[PDB]
Amino acid sequence: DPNNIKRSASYVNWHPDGSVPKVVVAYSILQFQQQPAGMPLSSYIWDVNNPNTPEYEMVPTSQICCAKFNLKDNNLVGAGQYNGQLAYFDVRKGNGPVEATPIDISHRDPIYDFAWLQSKTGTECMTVSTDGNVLWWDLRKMNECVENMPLKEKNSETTVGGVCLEYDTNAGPTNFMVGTEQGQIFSCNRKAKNPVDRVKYVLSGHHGPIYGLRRNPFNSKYFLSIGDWTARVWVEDTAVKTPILTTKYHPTYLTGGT
Amino acid sequence: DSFELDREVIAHDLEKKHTDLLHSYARDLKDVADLFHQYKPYSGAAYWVRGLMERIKDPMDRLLTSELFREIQRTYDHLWEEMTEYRTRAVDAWCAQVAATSDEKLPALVRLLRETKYFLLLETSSAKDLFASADTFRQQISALDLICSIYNKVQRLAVEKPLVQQKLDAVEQALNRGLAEIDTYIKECMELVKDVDLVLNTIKDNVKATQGILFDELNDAFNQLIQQRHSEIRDAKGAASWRAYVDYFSNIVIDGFSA
Amino acid sequence: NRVDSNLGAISSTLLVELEGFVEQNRFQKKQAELLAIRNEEVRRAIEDLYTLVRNYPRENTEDVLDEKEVSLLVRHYSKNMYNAIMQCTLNSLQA
Repeated sequence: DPNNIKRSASYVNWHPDGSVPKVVVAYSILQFQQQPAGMPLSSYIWDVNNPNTPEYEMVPTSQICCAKFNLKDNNLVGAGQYNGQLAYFDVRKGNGPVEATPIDISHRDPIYDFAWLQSKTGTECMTVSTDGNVLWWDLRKMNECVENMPLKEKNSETTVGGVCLEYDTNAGPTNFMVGTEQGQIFSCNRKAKNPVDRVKYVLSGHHGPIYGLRRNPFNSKYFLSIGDWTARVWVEDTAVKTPILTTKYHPTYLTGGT
Repeated sequence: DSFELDREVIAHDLEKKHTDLLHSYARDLKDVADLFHQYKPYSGAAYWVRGLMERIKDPMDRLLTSELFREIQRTYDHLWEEMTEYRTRAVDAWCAQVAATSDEKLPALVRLLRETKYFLLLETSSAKDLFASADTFRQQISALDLICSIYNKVQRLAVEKPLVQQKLDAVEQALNRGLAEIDTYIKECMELVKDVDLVLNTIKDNVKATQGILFDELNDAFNQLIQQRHSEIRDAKGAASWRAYVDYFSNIVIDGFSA
Repeated sequence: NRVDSNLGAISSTLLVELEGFVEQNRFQKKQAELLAIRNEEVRRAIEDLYTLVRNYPRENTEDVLDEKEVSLLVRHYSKNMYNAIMQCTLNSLQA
């Protein structure tokens, strides 16, 4: 629409049921010294049956990014922001925060996430920032940090970023990777059978600020690394800390796919 | 090196294809050179530099494990070399910029704390400045108390005309105003806490306004008298304003009870 | 697609469906918005097409301006193909 002006779309997520062609979209501007003196942002939901003026508009209190949805339902939607302030919205009101996840002590940093855990018969979440402190929040009842562990690298430079984390396509007991932006993919499990230090993998070898991460589906577990302007394919073993099907060194610095 | 089998039988097949590596490194060397000098936070620039630089460091290692190699040595020389010149002058210029913005501080804050974190991350991969960073982060606690204070200024009144006409909050406001132009900040935070208590007094005024907002005629008269008695008890020009609020209550009761 | 998946489905609709006929009135509310909705995008789409043809370097065009009157002819063909839509829909309806 002609309000979708001066506002980069810095995500698009897709609605999860089958024959609902809706898209939830997510519009922002970073490098915030040119934070736009105009529009405070409000994302949207478009439909493909008609290119309708956005069915519902979600108005946040700050710059919406990364706005994932709620899993397999026609009700609810999450979001991210720039403070750290998560958000949460239902479909029968075109308004602001249904349950704004508040400020508490730790997470006061830009969030590129709103990632769901498979907490059955309920809802859940986690975040990631340019401080490190990946900080799980609550389920259904929302206001508390569940397993609020500021994570820490083994040799104590805990400002370890992330983007675009991926879970398990085999039933999902909390094994995941975090797309850490300094050129080193990290990984975790959260069930510390060991002490609380459980960040095994630094897969150093990708280049510069990483922008891609995805497991592969449809048969196996081989994950991807499309982040910098080389588009690899990586593998998860303790002996293969290096690609498998490296593909082309490109022009035009890469930024994202799956 | 899934084979290497050096002979005098392979060799005269692979001079031309070690040459082909030399020309392919030159061709994507010009893709790097095109992308570099065409698209030539703040620290995205140093990441631009050292991304491409350790990127290009790996190929020189790969080749050098001699006729084309001289011209590849030419391009490699200055291109690798001046790009280090840019990273050097970049840290010079933004040492100047952090220094000057720090001086003005005694927006800019979010930029400079993000920048100090980011080349700090780089330089482990001034001291007074980082002390002050820790100070204004532990005072970011009370800078998130300033936002509570400014909210409180926002929602803080025709009902509140009585109390404000009788309140002496301007003395604490004048203490903040003399503060508006070390431990002074900390004691002013406790002054804010006392002022937040006065904000709780303002919202107690709001709550009493809202509860004054809302045969069987004896029951209705008893309910109205109970609401008025609750307002009057919860109260303690002031007598005149109390009478005015009671008259507005009576008018509202006549408006609602005539339906 | 954007200029002829609409205008070959706008001319594919069927307004009146199968006293109680007031439901038809209600029914003919709904699809009304349909055609209106579709029309807006085509009034968008042809419009956007012009911007695409205008904004492009082509160093041998910065001394030859684009003309006008045939762009008004492109616009006019868009209008008349809307009209062909609606007359097809109405005649099929009355049939």
